[PDB]
Amino acid sequence: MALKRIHKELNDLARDPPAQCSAGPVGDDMFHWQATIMGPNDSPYQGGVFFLTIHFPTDYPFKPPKVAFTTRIYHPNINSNGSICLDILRSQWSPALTISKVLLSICSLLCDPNPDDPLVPEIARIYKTDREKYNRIAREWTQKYAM
Repeated sequence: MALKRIHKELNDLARDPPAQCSAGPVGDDMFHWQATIMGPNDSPYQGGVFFLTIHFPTDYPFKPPKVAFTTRIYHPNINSNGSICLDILRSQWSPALTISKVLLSICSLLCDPNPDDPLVPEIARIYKTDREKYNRIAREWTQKYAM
C-alpha cells in the first residue's frame, strides 16, 4: 500500500512542479521514479539539476524513500550510490512528508550544505575537510552532467 501513499508524496510533485524538485510516475510504477533536485537557488552546486531515482518495497506506513542520486555527487550525506542520509527520511519520517517535501530537503543538501551527518567514510571527510572535493567536483558535475 506504499505506492498509494507515494500517490501524494511522488505525484503531488507532478500535481504542482515548481522548481528544484520534480518526480512522478516514471515507469508508471511508484517505486521507480525520477526526481530532479537542483542547485538553482543559492548553492555550491548552483545550476546543477541533479537526478534522484527512488524505489520502495511495500513500506507504508513506514516508507523509507531510498532516494538516490543517479549522477555523481560529493556531499557527506550522499554515498556513492546517491543514497542520502536525510533526517526526515531516516529519523524524522512520518506518513506526512511528501517527496514534494523531501526533494526540497535533498535539494537543501546541495542548497543548504549541512556540516553534520557523515554517511560516507571519505565523502563526509572531503566535505568537512577537503573543501576542494565537495565544491569543485560536485559543482563541476553540476556543470557537466546536470545544468
